[PDB]
Amino acid sequence: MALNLQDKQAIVAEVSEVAKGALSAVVADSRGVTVDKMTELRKAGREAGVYMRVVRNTLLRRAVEGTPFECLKDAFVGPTLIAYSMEHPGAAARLFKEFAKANAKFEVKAAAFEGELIPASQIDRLATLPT
Amino acid sequence: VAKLEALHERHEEVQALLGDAQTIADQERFRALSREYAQLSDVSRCFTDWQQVQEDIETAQMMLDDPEMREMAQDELREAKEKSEQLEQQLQVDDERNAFLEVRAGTGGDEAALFAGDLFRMYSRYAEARRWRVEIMSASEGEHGGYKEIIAKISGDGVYGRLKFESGGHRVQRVPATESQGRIHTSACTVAVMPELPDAELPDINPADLRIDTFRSSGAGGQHVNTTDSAIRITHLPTGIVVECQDERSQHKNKAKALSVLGARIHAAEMAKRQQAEASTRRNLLGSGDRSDRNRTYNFPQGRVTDHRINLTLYRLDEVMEGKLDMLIEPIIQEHQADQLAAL
Amino acid sequence: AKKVQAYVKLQVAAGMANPSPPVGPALGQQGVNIMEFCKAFNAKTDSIEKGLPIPVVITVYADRSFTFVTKTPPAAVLLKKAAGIKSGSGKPNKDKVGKISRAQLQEIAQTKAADMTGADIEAMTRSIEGTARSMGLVVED
Amino acid sequence: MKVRASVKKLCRNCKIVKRDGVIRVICSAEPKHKQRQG
RNA sequence: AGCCAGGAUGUUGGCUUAGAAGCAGCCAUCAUUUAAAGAAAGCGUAAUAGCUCACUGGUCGAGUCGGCCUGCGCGGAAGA
Repeated sequence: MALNLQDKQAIVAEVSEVAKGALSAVVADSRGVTVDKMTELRKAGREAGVYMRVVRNTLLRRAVEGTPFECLKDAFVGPTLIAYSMEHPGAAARLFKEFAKANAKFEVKAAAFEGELIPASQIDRLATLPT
Repeated sequence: VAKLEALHERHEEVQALLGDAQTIADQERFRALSREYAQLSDVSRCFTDWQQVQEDIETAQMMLDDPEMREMAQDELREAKEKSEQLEQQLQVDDERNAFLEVRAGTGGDEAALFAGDLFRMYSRYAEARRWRVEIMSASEGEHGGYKEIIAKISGDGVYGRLKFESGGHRVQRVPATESQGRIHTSACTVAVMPELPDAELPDINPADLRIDTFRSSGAGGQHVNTTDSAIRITHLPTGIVVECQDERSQHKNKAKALSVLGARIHAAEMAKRQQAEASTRRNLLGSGDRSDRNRTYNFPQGRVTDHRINLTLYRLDEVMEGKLDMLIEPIIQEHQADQLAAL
Repeated sequence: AKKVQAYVKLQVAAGMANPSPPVGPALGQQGVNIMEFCKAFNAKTDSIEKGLPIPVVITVYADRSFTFVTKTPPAAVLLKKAAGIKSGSGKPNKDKVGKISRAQLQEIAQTKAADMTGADIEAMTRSIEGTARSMGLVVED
Repeated sequence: MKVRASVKKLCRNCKIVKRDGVIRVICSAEPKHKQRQG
């Protein structure tokens, strides 16, 4: 990690993820273990792929600069780190619902679960996604 | 082979010792316990393999006198020899350095002397059969018998590991080449084998533990001698030796003589220590050959050469005198290695 | 109700018998019955094949019930035995292993995929390839 | 504490203090790194 | 710089298959997951277990860090 050559390099990869993505989920594992992601990222690679690259760079001046053009409503996501869980293959897939089940087992804090964009709304839990 | 029976019950005993929760507390025991297992398990496997093969033979031995079952016998007998030959090398597995070979005439006078001549020949011939080397450094003649006393220097590999079992008096019964008559006599030749240990030397002083004192020299002179610390004393803490010196006027000329004498002291005492220890070792290794402190008998009229350490006798003496004692010394080593396992 | 409070990993050379000597003190770590462990152990030797030292997952509970989860055989023994080679490495300037077909590596990787996970299956083959690199094992198609 | 003429850090928990002009080394990890003078 | 997590999977990786499991004289500096993690910096065990640091995320939010050239100092410094 030298400078904006590589910092924005992550931002370039980030813009590619928004290029095909529509919907997102909230998650905050501030106690997250390897074993946690050794299944949850394995489940991603089994469900529909490794497209869900868990980005915990929720800084308002970092990740938000990555996409002020698309999904503008992500402003107040800055504090209390939330990973933009994008859904590329199949808009509105069951990716939110599977971490919702993990929300019951071990996701102590769900970073204020409210349902991300494309209802273009809030708080009401989006379980009505075409599975 | 009965000694190998002790071997298998020792294997059983490993099952009891190795497996106890509190035995691991003793790093001493546990390490040494594991040392045994390394030798134990391999040679136990060796012996248990032997157990099967052996019993197989006797059941199919005198069974119905059929030569077809003898072919089954033929198979396993060839296996048994080659099998135990491998088992023998495992057991024969330290000291392999060069060694001094001392053989000196005992009781029998001139015939005693003459026989050593023939005896020295067999080891030198044995060496040539293995291409080690041989070089003598001292020799005494019995005026008509070759060697009265000869100290050889055998240079090779695994020398002491083979010639270790020659320590003792050798008794020979034969018609002596000095008898006017045609009588039969008994002569003795003592054989000694000691390992060539390195004879390194110390730095001779190592000036860090040398309590050096100085004082007003005691003796004649004048005003000078009354006020001059020209006498030195060197005290060596590891040995506790004291050397006083007051010869020259200068302390340094006097310290010169002091260091010189202390040099001699420790050097010479350490050599005398080793010298006394070697003769100690030697007299408890040679044994005053007086017809009765034997280990092997070379009987010429009957052509037999027997060994009394394992009570084994052989009726093939000519090849032994022609230096082919490899055969003989192999069973001696085998028997001692059998007792080497039951030594702990 | 007692999951991660007592963990130990065992299982050594599977071609042996009752684990009293080599495993004994490790079992005494919780007061576990060595024979009860042996009932799980011997049922695991006969589970696939004997002659392959494997690492097992043992988690003894308060009520003496321990969960045994065996793993895949390590590549060290597999590449050594299945390829029939005995070279190894450690002397890179003098000693190394000859070549071994990639499908051979992949067949072993097929096995370990099923056990050892990740995201990319070809990377799993690359995992035993990494093993191959340090040990001196040369991989070729 | 060891009294010497040269006092270097020994670990990642060593700390250089200058009490009364005497450079003194405290270490709250292993009480053997404690030094003085120099 | 503090304060919250991870710091692992193949791998007790081939010492001379009894042993140094990121840890003595043993090799090479592999491959995944990625917001991240060295087949490694120490302690402890025959070994493990156990606890840290690199590196990496949120947090509060501004200058901080290590070298180089030199002026003047401090310790190194105890006698009748």
